[PDB]
Amino acid sequence: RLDPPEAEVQIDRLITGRLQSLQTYVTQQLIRAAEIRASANLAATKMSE
Amino acid sequence: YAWNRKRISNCVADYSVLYNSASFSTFKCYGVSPTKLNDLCFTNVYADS
Repeated sequence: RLDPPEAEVQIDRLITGRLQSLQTYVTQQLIRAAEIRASANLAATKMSE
Repeated sequence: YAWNRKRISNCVADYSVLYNSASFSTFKCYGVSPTKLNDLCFTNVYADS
């Protein structure tokens, strides 16, 4: 609907929003993975002992 | 206080003037780019004079 010089503003807005969403998702996944890893280590110890 | 408004629908409007006013190196429109105006579909159009 718009032309190169005008579209760029909306393009930038959407880019910022979606980048923030991805960053939040990745951080949450990292924390959850750390928790699950701790649980897995405990389970391995339980098996061995 | 009695500006006349006409309903335009089921139509092809006077796109010709601005469509042919394309070789001009300058364009004067802010709501939407003039060039794209002839590659879209509108539910309804209002004209006021």
